[PDB]
Amino acid sequence: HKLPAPKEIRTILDQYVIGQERAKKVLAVAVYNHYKRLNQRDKKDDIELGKSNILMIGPTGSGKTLLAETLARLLNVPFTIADATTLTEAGYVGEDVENIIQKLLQKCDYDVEKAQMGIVYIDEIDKISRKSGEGVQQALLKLIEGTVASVFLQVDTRNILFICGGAFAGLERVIQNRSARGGIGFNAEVRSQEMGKKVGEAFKEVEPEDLVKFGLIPEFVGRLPVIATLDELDEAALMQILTEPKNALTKQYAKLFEMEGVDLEFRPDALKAVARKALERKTGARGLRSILEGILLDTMYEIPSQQDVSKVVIDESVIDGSSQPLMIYEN
Amino acid sequence: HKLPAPKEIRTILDQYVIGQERAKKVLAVAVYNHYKRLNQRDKKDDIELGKSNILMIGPTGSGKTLLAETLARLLNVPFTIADATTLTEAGYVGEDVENIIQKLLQKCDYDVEKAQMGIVYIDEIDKISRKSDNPSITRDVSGEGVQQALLKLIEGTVASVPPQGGRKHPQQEFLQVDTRNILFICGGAFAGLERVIQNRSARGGIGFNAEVRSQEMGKKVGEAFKEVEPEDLVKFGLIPEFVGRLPVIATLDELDEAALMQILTEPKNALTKQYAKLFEMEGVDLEFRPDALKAVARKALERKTGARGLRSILEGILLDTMYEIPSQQDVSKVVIDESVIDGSSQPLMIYEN
Amino acid sequence: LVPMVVEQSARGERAYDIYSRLLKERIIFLVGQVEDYMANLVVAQLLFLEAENPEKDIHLYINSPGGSVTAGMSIYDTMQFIKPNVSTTCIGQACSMGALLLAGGAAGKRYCLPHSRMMIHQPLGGFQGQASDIEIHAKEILFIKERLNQILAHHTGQPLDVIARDTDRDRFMSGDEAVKYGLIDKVMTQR
Amino acid sequence: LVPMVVEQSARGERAYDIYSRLLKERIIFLVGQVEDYMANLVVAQLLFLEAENPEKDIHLYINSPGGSVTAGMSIYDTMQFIKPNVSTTCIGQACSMGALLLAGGAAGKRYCLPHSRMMIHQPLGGFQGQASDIEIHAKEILFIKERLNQILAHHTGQPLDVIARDTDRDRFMSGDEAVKYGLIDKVMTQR
Ligand SMILES: Nc1ncnc2c1ncn2[C@@H]1O[C@H](COP(=O)(O)OP(=O)(O)OP(=O)(O)O)[C@@H](O)[C@H]1O
Ligand SMILES: Nc1ncnc2c1ncn2[C@@H]1O[C@H](COP(=O)(O)OP(=O)(O)OP(=O)(O)O)[C@@H](O)[C@H]1O
Ligand SMILES: [Mg+2]
Ligand SMILES: [Mg+2]
Repeated sequence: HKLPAPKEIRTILDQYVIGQERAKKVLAVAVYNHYKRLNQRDKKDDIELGKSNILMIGPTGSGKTLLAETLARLLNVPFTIADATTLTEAGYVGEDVENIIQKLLQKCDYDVEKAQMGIVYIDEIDKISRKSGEGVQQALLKLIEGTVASVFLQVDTRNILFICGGAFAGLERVIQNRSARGGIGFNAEVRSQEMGKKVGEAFKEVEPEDLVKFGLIPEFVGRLPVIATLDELDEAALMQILTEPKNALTKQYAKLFEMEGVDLEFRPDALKAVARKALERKTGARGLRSILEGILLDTMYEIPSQQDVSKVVIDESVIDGSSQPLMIYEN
Repeated sequence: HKLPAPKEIRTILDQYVIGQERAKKVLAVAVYNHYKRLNQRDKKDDIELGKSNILMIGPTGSGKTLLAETLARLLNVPFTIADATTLTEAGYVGEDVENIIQKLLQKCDYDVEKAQMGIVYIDEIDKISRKSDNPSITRDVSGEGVQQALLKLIEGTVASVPPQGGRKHPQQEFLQVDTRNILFICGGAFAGLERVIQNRSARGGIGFNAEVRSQEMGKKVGEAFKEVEPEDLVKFGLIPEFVGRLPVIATLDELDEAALMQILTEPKNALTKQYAKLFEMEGVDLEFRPDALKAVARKALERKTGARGLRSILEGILLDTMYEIPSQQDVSKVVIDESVIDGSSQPLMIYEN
Repeated sequence: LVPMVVEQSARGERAYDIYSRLLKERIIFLVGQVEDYMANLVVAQLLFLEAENPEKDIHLYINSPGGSVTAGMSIYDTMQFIKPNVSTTCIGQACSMGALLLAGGAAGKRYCLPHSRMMIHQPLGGFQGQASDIEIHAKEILFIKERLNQILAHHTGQPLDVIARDTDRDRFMSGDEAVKYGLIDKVMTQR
Repeated sequence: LVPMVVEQSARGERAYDIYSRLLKERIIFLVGQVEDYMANLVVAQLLFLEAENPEKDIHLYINSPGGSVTAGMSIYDTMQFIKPNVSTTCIGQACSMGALLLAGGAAGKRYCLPHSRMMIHQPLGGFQGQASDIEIHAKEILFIKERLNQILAHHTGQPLDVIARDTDRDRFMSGDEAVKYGLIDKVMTQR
């Protein structure tokens, strides 16, 4: 187990994720404790501490998987990313709940040594919400308790850190109900029309009660002493991400034009406007794709029509939707 | 073979479709850049080649299915039209979510690699839409359950589709076929979305300085999807995370006056000509006067049933004539006029003698 | 007493008063002397029907002996401002203010019963004060009298000189006489 | 009688009077003489709408021949104190307090129907007693006259010397004249 200090964990992870450093701080120390504490408890006085499971709650395209991947990028121990929809009744109607342990057998390399420190992670856990449904939750909760169960190869379930993260739909509305409203007076603080519209109501402050109200099994809801809070996005972080990945959207756009032999010249100024379009559609980092894909459609239907189109210059007017691609066609 | 430009593909689509240039170019551009991905497999930091799955939407009779029909006959890669209604969650007795992949294999000779290159269109996507914006207490397995089941494939996964034989074997070495290479185009008529966007865009208030709008009307169908945004899709019932998976959103203007006057004859397969071809076998000619065409065009509008309505109009007019010609021989031709279409007149019958 | 009525819609049974039941059908009633309170209700109803259906045609029955000029202007200006056509059907009597609203209806949608009476008169006002105040108020009432004549001339189509002449004294007109004058378009006799 | 209206919300059907239904859309009605009881209703309505949506604008229709100065000030002071912009639409008459409340609306949100009439005059008062008491009350009515003129100047932009000159006697102003004067911003004619 890597087990670095919280400082190292956050700093080494920041390299690949921008904007999620707030939640990182919490998760950093969280996982740090779990490995260290359990591995070398040394029969601590009045041992009560339960597995330091951390919850993950963020909307779609919030970088849940990215934070899960970066967390598992340097972690030598296995991570065995799994799903909650794939799970069904225990080999009655479909897939059994032992498939999560089966994904661990692949990552652990059939090594009990690796199995015991397996960081079982799940994604989109919010699709089993009670309304199979609640049955999968209970059959899932059984393993969360740390009940040794083979898939066949015996697997150590004790000390398995759970960083499961779901894109809970309707989470803010439930925590919005808990929030109080303003009064009606001349010396009263009406704070807003609504309360979960300025900041993410869900990922600022959460208590186990709020999760139970959502419609989840109370035992599982009160099974994780720690929690997290993912920030949807940031305006500053949206311009950096535009060209941060190895095959970033803008990069790939130019690479696609380069296949024909055209350069995709782009202006810094245009970038700012682009961020606003994504912030308005409110579809996450992935959302930005649609904005430029449509904008480039004209350029993806002009460059082919005219050959020998050396490059294409995009200005702030083009992202505003008034200007037409400035073809730089020449000799 | 030579990665046809967007113009080189739209040319064939224009042969039949009349006015769907927005969608035709969207597919042309997508198809164009898609082909490059197959050839751009070099590990030169140009491998990601992410795909923005399109979600074709618009009123009925807007040539949505038609596009796939014509595109299926052009694409050099195996193209398979699909439906989101029949395939259901594997757990519950019924067809399985993976069977559609097998359909591509059937027309691809089970060459998984070649299959991967193919495309996957899914018409009738408005059906799977969640019962309500918020899930109901009764699981909608024939709905959002299938939506999530297919979602992972859209993101990218592998499918263990079986081979053509080998039943004896317990799992018969289920063929592994990639999904990230198989582009996805979601088609569908979003009946009711117009009201959603109508209120989302502006909620008619009251007062002199308000934004009072028609309570309920089916007159705004025309270009009713040119302001649709992912939020409105969610209201309709398309699960938010599912919406994000498909960034591009196409729009199909209901119809135009020129397209209705042109569609009767202009397209390769023209309703008028269809009856004329049948009339030829009978031994009569079908002369449609130019005014006749404009008359039928108008008639189609009241039905508000799409281009399909045109067929009904001609069949109604050409009912007594088609019932008489066989029993009433010596008919050289049957001239048509605008009055005939209107109904005031009866189709002019011609006789060589 | 106002009798109650049941709609018996598909959704279920809901009880509406005789006046509210007709309001759903784009009908508004103008009865009694025109005043700020009753006139304000008509305005509220007109605005409500506009939002409900801005394309349907509203119907306004008028049986009133007149009233406040300011109150009438609020109704007339409201009818012309909104997009829906406001039909008028005079029942009983229609004095100066009632006649203005009747004439202010949408063209071709003005009606009156066979035994209806329509009278057009000049504005009646009263005020007490010093000579300076009297001179100011006299100009105001004379201004209003000119505007009302222009309104009737616009809808009826008669020249302004004829309106001022016929409004000097009380002039009663029957249904047939009103059609020739231009105050209305058709006289409803039977279904 | 006040008619009933059905909202027919998604959750279920509800029945609201014509006035309550419009109140849901941030609309307040000022009808009749201004007095403490009716003025208190407006204040309560303004505060309630503020809590529902402190960002959405509010529309205050004013049809009144004036009234108590104190009651009017409670409304004017409340309109400015709250965050939402309280629009104003004259629907036919504002004599003393109606124009102060029509000209005390957010900039760019003061309207008037085509045939509305707006007046402005100095506050009238009545009191009897000893000479010492008369002198005390005389100063009070003179102080109020100055504070009221200052309010009009602020919202209209005209100098105080002009307001005092125009408020000595009754001055009637039409819709077009009021725009140039500064009392209102736009004259609503059609939708
Ligand atoms: N925090 C982030 N930093 C940089 N890129 C991000 C971030 N979050 C999302 N993205 C972008 O989103 C794309 C991948 O989306 P992904 O499939 O990870 O969504 P997701 O966050 O896993 O959805 P969900 O939260 O529902 O699991 C990548 O192109 C990536 O650039
Ligand atoms: N733009 C068009 N040009 C030519 N023919 C058309 C056009 N639109 C519709 N049609 C005709 O309508 C039929 C195809 O209907 P279409 O595919 O438009 O329905 P759809 O929108 O797919 O319905 P649904 O959304 O319910 O699947 C064909 O017979 C075709 O001739
Ligand atoms: Mg992801
Ligand atoms: Mg079809």
